[PDB]
Amino acid sequence: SSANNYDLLGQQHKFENSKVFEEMLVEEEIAKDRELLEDKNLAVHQLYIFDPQTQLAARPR
Amino acid sequence: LYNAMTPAQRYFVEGEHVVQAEANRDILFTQLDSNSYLPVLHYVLVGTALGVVFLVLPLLIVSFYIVSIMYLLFDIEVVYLIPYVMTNATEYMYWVMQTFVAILVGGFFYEWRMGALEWRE
Repeated sequence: SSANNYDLLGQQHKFENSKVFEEMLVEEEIAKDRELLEDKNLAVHQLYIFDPQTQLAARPR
Repeated sequence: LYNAMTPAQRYFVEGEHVVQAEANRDILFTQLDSNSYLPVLHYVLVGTALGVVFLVLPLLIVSFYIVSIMYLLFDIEVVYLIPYVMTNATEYMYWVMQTFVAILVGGFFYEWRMGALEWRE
């Protein structure tokens, strides 16, 4: 079980480390505007529903 | 039937003939009673009585809330627009009305932009 658990752990850590810089910075902005969009009374939330993984307008509200 | 109680209201006309004529008068728009809503109330009672007669004869034998609020507010806005059309306006009354309508149109544009005017919700 320890061997297998650390195999899954290695897959996750490889996935995180292997991203390129431009993707890392884009993901930092994704996290940031996720935090800014936590308020659901914002005007833009009335406009659109945003995709969770990438906070892009997915469908109108 | 409203009846004048003082000599000044009776045009300083003396005698009891005038009081008798006023009390037993008919509601005539050319005569004392003009712009009177009392005939309208008489019409209301007549309609209610006719409805009652029909009623008793056989017995013997989120979006909706939103539209309600918007209707209330735009209705009040039109309420303010009513006195304007009732005057021969000058240029400045006109521009005040234009500012008023500009504010109303800004609210309407907010409604359109936020999708409230669309009734999908």
